[PDB]
Amino acid sequence: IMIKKPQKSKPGVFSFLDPLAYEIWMCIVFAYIGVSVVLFLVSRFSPYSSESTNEFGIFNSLWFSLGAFMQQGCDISPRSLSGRIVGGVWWFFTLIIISSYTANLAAFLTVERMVSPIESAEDLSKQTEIAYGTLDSGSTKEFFRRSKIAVFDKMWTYMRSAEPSVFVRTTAEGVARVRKSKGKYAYLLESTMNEYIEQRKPCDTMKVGGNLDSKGYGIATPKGSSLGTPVN
Amino acid sequence: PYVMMKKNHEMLEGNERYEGYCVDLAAEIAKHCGFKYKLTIVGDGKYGARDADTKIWNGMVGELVYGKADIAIAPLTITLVREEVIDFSKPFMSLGISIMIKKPQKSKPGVFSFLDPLAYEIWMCIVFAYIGVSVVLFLVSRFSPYQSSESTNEFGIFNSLWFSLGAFMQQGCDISPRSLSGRIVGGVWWFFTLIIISSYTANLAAFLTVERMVSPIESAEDLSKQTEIAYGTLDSGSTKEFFRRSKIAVFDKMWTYMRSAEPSVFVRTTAEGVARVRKSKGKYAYLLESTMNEYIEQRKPCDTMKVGGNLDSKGYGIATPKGSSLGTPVNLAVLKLSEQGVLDKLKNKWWYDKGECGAKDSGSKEKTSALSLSNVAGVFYILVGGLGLAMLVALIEFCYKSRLFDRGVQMLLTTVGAFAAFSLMTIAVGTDYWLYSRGVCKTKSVSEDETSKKNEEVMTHSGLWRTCC
Amino acid sequence: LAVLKLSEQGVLDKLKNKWWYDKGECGAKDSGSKEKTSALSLSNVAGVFY
Amino acid sequence: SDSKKNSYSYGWSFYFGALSFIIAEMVGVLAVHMFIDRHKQLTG
Amino acid sequence: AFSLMTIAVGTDYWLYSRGVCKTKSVSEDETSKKNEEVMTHSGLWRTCCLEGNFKGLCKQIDHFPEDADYEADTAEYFLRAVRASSIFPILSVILLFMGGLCIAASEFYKTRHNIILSAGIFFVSAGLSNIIGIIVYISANAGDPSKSDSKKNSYSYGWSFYFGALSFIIAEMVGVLAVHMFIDRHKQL
Ligand SMILES: NS(=O)(=O)c1cc2c(cc1Cl)N[C@H]([C@H]1C[C@H]3C=C[C@@H]1C3)NS2(=O)=O
Ligand SMILES: NS(=O)(=O)c1cc2c(cc1Cl)N[C@H]([C@H]1C[C@H]3C=C[C@@H]1C3)NS2(=O)=O
Ligand SMILES: N[C@@H](CCC(=O)O)C(=O)O
Ligand SMILES: N[C@@H](CCC(=O)O)C(=O)O
Repeated sequence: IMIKKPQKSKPGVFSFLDPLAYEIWMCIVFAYIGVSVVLFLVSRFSPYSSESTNEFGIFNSLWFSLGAFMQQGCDISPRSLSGRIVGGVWWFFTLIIISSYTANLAAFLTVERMVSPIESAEDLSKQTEIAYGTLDSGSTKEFFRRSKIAVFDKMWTYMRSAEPSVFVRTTAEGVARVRKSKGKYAYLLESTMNEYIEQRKPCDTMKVGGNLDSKGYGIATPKGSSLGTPVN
Repeated sequence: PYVMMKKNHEMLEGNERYEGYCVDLAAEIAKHCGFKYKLTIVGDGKYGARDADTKIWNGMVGELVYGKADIAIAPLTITLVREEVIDFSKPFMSLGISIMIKKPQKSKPGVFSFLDPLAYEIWMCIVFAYIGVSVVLFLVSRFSPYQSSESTNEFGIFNSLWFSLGAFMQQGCDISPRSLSGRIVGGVWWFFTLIIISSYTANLAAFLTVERMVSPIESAEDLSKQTEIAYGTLDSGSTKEFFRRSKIAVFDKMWTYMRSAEPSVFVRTTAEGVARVRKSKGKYAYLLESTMNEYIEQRKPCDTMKVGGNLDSKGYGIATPKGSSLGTPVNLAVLKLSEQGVLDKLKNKWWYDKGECGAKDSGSKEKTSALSLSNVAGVFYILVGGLGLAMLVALIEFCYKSRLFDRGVQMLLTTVGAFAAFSLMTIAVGTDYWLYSRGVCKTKSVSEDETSKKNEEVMTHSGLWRTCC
Repeated sequence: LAVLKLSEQGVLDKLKNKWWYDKGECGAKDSGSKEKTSALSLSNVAGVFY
Repeated sequence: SDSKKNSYSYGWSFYFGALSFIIAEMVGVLAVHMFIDRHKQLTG
Repeated sequence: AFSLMTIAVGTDYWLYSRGVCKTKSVSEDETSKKNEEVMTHSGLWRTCCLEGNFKGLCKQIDHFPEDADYEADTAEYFLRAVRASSIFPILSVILLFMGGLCIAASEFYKTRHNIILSAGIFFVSAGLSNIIGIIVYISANAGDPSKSDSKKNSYSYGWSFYFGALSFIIAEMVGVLAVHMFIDRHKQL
C-alpha cells in the first residue's frame, strides 16, 4: 500500500507555549495586571504611619502576584481582609491554570507519533474516506478479482463500484494521483516499485502496512519456445 | 437494504433492476427449491394491514391473500393477525421495535468544569476539612501559655484560615505554627493537601476537553414522561398493530398518544419518517424496526441515534399463501441456509460491508489539542468576580472606619448556637430523610416472594437507621 | 398460534426475564461499563480523610 | 450508569448534619475567645 | 482610554475570518452559500465582508441563529444573551465615561478629598468590565467555529480587538495614578 506521507509537523521554537491557546495566554497577562492593581488599591487605601502599614505598593503587588503564578511565592503576604480575598482567588486562579498547563504538557509529551491514518489491508476495507486503486490490465488487478480472502473480496467490491474510477493507466499516473489527492487516495502497487518511488524526490510517498502476499517477476517466453530451458 | 435500485438500473431489465439482501435471499430460495421467479414491487407500497371496517388487507399481505402473488420474500413481520390469513416460514431475521432520535451534538463541558475531576461529596468534605483544620490550629496555639504572652504567637482564627488556605493552594504562607502539636496540625494537613491536589491535577486536562452525549430519552419509560418530543410510527404496519393490541401499561400510554395526536404522527414510509426526524430539530421520535434503524444509523449523514434497546422481540418471515405447496420447501430452504451460515453470511455481508459513514466505520474520535478559553472560562469569571467582591468589601470597610459584641452578648450567641447544634444533630440522627434513591419498598418486606422485585423499585427516602418509601 | 399470542402480549418476555434474573442468586443482578474519564469517589480518597 | 441507576441525592437530614458541623465549630471558636478573655482578665 | 474603547465598540474590525457575506443578506436563501464563505472583517455587531463587491456593507448579526439545530440550556443562553446585548463592553464605556467626568470634577471642587478616589474606582472597574467583555467575546465565538474545531476558521483578531485590549491596559494605569493622587492628597491633609 502506498499513500501520501502525512505532513511532517514541525515543533516551534515556542512549542512550550502550545498547551494553552493564544487567547488564554493573553487573558492570563490581563488577569495578572488586573489582580495586582486591585490588590494595590485595597492595600494602599485610605488609612482610617497607618497608610504605610502594608508593604504592598504597586511594584510590590506585581511582584507578589508573579510569585503566586509561578508557584515560587514571595515574602510579603496580604494581611487585610479584603487584601486576603484577592490574594486567595488569584491563588485559586493559579492552581487551575498551571495544573491545566502541566497536564496538557504531559499530553503533548505523551503524543503518539502517528504517521499511519490507514494501515494493513483490513483497515483499508473498514474505511470509506480513502479510495484505493490499481493499474489496469495488471496482475494486481487480476489478484483482487479472483480472490477468496474475506478482506480482499471486500476491497475488490469497492474498487468495482467506485465513482470516479480508481483504476489508473500507468504506475506513474497512479503515483501522481496520490500526490495531488493530499492524502485522500491510496494506490496498491508492488513492494520494490514502492521502494524506488519512496527513495526518489520529493519523497512524499510512504510505504504503509505489510506485503499482502508474495509474488515474483520472471523472465517470460512463449510456450514451446526453444530458448525457454536455456534461459531458465 | 432488502430491495434497491442499481446505479445502472435504468438500462437493466427484469430481475437485475432489484438488488439487496432479500433479492440475494430470493436467489438462494429459488436455487434450493428449483423454481423460476419474477421480482415485482407491490403498487400500493404498504407493508400489509387490515383496513378499518372494510375487511380488506391492503398492500403486501393483500397481494398475497387475494391470489395476486405466489410468494412474499420481504420484511414481513410474523404477527397473529397475519398468521391467521396466510402462512409464514421460520424467521429469517430477528428484530426489535426501537426508538430513533436525532443525534445530539456533543455537549461542551460547562462553566464549572474545573471542579469536575473530584465529585460533589469530595469537594464538600474538603471545605469541611478546611474549616476543621483551621479551628484546631487556633485551639492548639492560643491556649493559655504557662497580657501579650497569649499574643506572642500570631495564629488567630483569621490567620489560621489563611495558613490553611495557603497550604491547600500550594502557596508559601508567611506564618508557621512554631509549636509542637501546632506543627502536627500543619504537617498532617500538608500531607492531606499533597494527596488531594495530586489526585486533582492528575487528569485535569482530560476532564476539561471531554465531550459528552446528552442522551435525552433512554427508553420507552422516559419517552412517555414528556410531550416536548413527539413520536410516531409507520402507517399500516406491525408496529402500529403492536401498540394497538398492547395491554402493557407503558405501551398503553403510547397508543393513547398515537391516536390523539394532531398533526398526524404516522408516516406512510420509513424514508418520510427518517426525514421527519432530521428536520424536526430533535422534537420528533420514530419507532421502527431495529434492523432498519441500525442501517439508517450506520450510513451518512449519521444524524440519527438509536437509544436504549429493543422494546420487544419479533421476526421477519418469508410469507406464502395459506395452504400453498411452495411454502414447505421454503420452510426447508430457510432451515438449510441457517445451518450453512448463508443467512449468517448474507446479513454480515450486506450490513457490514456497505457501512459508508464515520459513525459505523470509525466511531472513536481521538484528539490531543490545546486548551481553549471556552474550556477554561469559569476560573476567569470567578477571578473577576473575586476582584469585584474584594473592592466592595474594602469600600464597605472604609465606611465602617468612617463611622464589638459584649461578653453578655457573646454568651447569648454561644447559647443560641449550642441549642441549635444539639437540636440539629438529634433531628438528623432521628429523622430518616438523609438520602433519596431508588430502594427496597414495602408492598412486602422481602423481595423474594412471587416476583416482588421491590415492586418496581420506587424512589425511597432512605435514612441513617432505616429506609422508607 | 398460541406461541404468537404469548409473544405479542409480552408474556414470553415477562416469563423470560423473570426466570433467569429474579430466581438467579448473584448479588450484582446487572452490569455496566464505566467511561474512560470519570470523577473520583470519596471511597477512593477516604484514607486521606481518616 | 453515570450516577443515574439509583440517583443518590442527599436530603435535608444530611444537610442538617452538615449545618450542625458548621455551628459546632463556630461555638467552639466563640468559647475559646471567651477563655482567652478570662485568662487575660486573670493576668491583669 | 475613553477614545479607544468607544472606537472599538463602534467599528467592525474585531475579527477576521471566513464569515457570512452579503450574497445571503439574512442567510435565508437558496443555493447561495455566501459565495463559499469569503473573508469577513466581522465585528461585535457587524459582519461586513472584505475581498468582495459588497465591501464595507452589511446587515447586523443575530447572535441567536435559527436552523443551527440546537436547544439553549442555561449556560448556553446566558453566554449568548450577554454577548448579544454586549453589556460588558458598553459598561466599560459608561464606567470609563463616569470616571473621566469625575477627573474633570476633581480639578475644580477643592477639599472634597474623595472624588479622585471615586474616579480611580471607576477606572479599575471599567477595566474589569472590559476583561469579562473579552472573555465572553472569545467564548461565544468558540460556538459554531468551522469544519475543524476552532482551527480551520483561523479567526485572527483585528486592531479593534487590540484597541479594546489597549483600552484595558491604560485604564488600569490611569486607575493606578488616581490612587497615587488620592494617597498624596491624604498625606497633605
Ligand atoms: N442475526 S440475524 O438476525 O441475521 C439471524 C436471524 C435468524 C437466524 C440467523 C440469523 Cl444470522 N436463524 C434463525 C433460524 C434458526 C431456526 C430458528 C429460526 C430459524 C430456524 N432465524 S432467526 O432467528 O430469524
Ligand atoms: N425475549 S426473547 O429474546 O427470549 C424472545 C424471543 C422471541 C420471542 C419472544 C421472546 Cl420474549 N417471540 C418471537 C415470535 C414472534 C414471531 C416471530 C418469531 C416468533 C413468532 N420469536 S423470538 O424472536 O425467538
Ligand atoms: N507486476 C504487475 C505490475 C502492474 C500492476 O501491478 O498492475 C504486472 O506485471 O501486471
Ligand atoms: N417490516 C414491517 C414494516 C411495518 C412495521 O414496522 O410495522 C412489517 O411488514 O411488518
